[PDB]
Amino acid sequence: MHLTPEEKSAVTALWGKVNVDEVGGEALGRLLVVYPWTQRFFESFGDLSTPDAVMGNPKVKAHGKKVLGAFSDGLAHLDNLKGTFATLSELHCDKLHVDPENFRLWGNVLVCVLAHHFGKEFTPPVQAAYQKVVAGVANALAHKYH
Amino acid sequence: MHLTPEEKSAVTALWGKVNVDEVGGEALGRLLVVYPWTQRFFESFGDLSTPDAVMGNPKVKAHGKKVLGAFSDGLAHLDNLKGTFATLSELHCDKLHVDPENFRLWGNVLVCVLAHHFGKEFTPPVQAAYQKVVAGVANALAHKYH
Amino acid sequence: MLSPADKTNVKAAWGKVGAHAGEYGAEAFERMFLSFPTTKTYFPHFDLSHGSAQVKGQGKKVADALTNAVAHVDDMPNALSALSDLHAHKLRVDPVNFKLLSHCLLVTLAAHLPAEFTPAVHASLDKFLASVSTVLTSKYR
Amino acid sequence: MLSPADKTNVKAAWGKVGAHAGEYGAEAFERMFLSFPTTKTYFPHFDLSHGSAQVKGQGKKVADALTNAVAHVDDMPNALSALSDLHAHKLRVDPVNFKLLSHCLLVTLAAHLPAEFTPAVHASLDKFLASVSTVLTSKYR
Ligand code: HEM
Ligand code: HEM
Ligand code: HEM
Ligand code: HEM
Ligand SMILES: [C-]#N
Ligand SMILES: [C-]#N
Ligand SMILES: [C-]#N
Ligand SMILES: [C-]#N
Repeated sequence: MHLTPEEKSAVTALWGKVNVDEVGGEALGRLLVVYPWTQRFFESFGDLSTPDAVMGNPKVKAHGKKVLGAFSDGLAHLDNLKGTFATLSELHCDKLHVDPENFRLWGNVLVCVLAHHFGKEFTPPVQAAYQKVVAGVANALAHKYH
Repeated sequence: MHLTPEEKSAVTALWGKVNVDEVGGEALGRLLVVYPWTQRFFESFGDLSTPDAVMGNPKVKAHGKKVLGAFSDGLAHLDNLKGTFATLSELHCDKLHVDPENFRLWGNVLVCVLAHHFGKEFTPPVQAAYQKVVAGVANALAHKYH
Repeated sequence: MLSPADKTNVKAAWGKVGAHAGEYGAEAFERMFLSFPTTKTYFPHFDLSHGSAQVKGQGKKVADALTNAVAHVDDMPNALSALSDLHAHKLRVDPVNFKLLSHCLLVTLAAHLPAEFTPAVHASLDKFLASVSTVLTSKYR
Repeated sequence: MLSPADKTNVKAAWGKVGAHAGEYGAEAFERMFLSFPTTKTYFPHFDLSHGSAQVKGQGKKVADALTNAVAHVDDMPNALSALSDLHAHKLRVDPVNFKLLSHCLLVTLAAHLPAEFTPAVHASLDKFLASVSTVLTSKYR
């Protein structure tokens, strides 16, 4: 992952106007609805049978927030992504047994969510820089699978 | 990528009995036949219309050898894969514009080729260690795409 | 392919796109080119600047066939047959690029259709885009 | 799906496997489990030791449905329909695992069928395995 300083600050400028509260659940939620097999990992969260159910779940909403927090941590340490996400990598490989491929799908949904949210402000060059960040994060998290 | 010392030596013990000459073209060749879109990158090699044509091409055979050489270089520097493949990463991203996803497909064909070649000697634990090496190599090569 | 509820969501969302289909396609390419530079190589003789009429044209060409696909969502493989041979046999397009484009399309829709891009509609368009990709790469494996 | 030349190659290669189909399947699982530990989680109550009768059984169950698939290679989606709902709706199997298993199957075939695993036959079995996966994951998207 190699962002220019221009890319790093734009990413940073945008994320400031981001309310992890709502967006946190929009991303998790949409991950569950759009890639249904992921529901399997969250079976204690309750009902995720319909989009409504999922977009209504308060554990979904609460967990989402926590995830985007973790993500915000990375944005603050863009040069040390791997070291930032080492624990979480270990957790997802050795406790939850998540296939690293799903980290990629996750990065794509967050990107659609940011697009939805910021509309015309999510310009093509802004998406370009977030695509890189998102791949970086997928990679750090898969790091301790190898 | 994290191989045990047991994994590193077994990988090393097996690769010694490997003739890059033939196997080099069996892997490239099979990559072309099994994932046909890759032919696009090798259009100056001549005809690749049929398996025969591809498995008969002398540029295919010659190039294969070169690739497995490069690969042997990595096996000799398993702790510095990225630094070992940096130039080649740059080359495949900036000159050839190969999608890094195809590095994964490549690693899978080499593994089938080693299986075919060594038969019963390619035990499940031996495949496990080669799967890791192969992912490591895919990752080093994709490194300079990020 | 595609549930009936899905079909309803596709038919509807595409209605909202309406006359912006060609516009939306072009923006999807510009996004793709910027985000995944590897893709540029499939259009060597094109001016890929922002408002290139050449990229506008490929958008409409893509948006139109998507529309044709919506129109024959029950016979896509026969509906997209020619486009399947062209991209696989003559163009030799790497399957991963159809995922790249589809994703850039979703991003574009999301940014222009804020009220209509519910989780539900997002899932339907994804399965729709995934189905089109699958038809167009069918000739490979 | 699948060219006729492909079909001929599948029908033939599977003949060579013959009575080793159950044996071959079990070895494919052992390879998969070792190579991709993430997959073990789908069989929590199993003894996954080497010669486990439980893993042997899943091999035959897989080898048999593959054989059924070879037998109805022209109506797979209707031929595998029940297995499609079971893996997607009740099991919620991650699509990536079907690629993992398919690959481990190819590796196993390659090591036991040295004269028969030509580049040509390897391409045919790959497209065949890819088609089975696609049917079994159809219910997702
Ligand atoms: C960039 C992507 C991701 C990040 C940053 C991330 C991070 C986290 C964090 C911060 C935790 C909680 C750690 C703790 O409380 O100790 C967590 C847990 C978890 N993650 Fe992720 N995650 C990601 C992706 C995924 C994906 C794609 C899946 C599976 C489809 C997943 C599944 C889970 C599960 C099952 C839990 C625990 C649920 C619970 O305890 O209620 N994660 N994740
Ligand atoms: C682990 C996988 C791979 C390794 C180690 C590797 C390595 C190499 C090496 C050593 C060269 C030559 C460098 C030189 O002569 O300066 C090369 C060139 C090339 N590679 Fe790869 N490669 C890999 C994968 C791929 C894949 C999957 C594709 C595309 C489908 C590809 C396409 C090419 C092309 C088009 C050339 C140049 C052909 C020519 O000049 O005749 N490579 N590769
Ligand atoms: C759902 C996705 C897609 C659809 C519906 C689609 C459709 C089409 C159609 C209808 C044409 C024109 C046929 C003609 O003029 O005879 C075309 C051509 C073409 N497509 Fe696609 N396309 C898709 C994706 C892609 C992708 C992902 C790439 C490459 C990254 C690509 C590359 C090309 C090329 C190279 C041409 C023609 C080049 C030129 O005329 O300058 N297509 N496409
Ligand atoms: C082409 C690939 C596959 C075929 C043909 C296949 C087929 C089958 C069949 C016929 C059954 C038994 C149905 C019954 O007993 O009612 C079954 C069950 C099952 N399959 Fe698959 N399978 C495939 C792949 C996979 C993969 C990749 C996984 C998971 C990594 C998986 C996991 C399971 C589970 C969890 C069960 C039942 C658990 C148990 O009975 O203990 N399958 N499969
Ligand atoms: C993680 N959710
Ligand atoms: C590289 N071949
Ligand atoms: C193709 N556009
Ligand atoms: C499933 N075996």
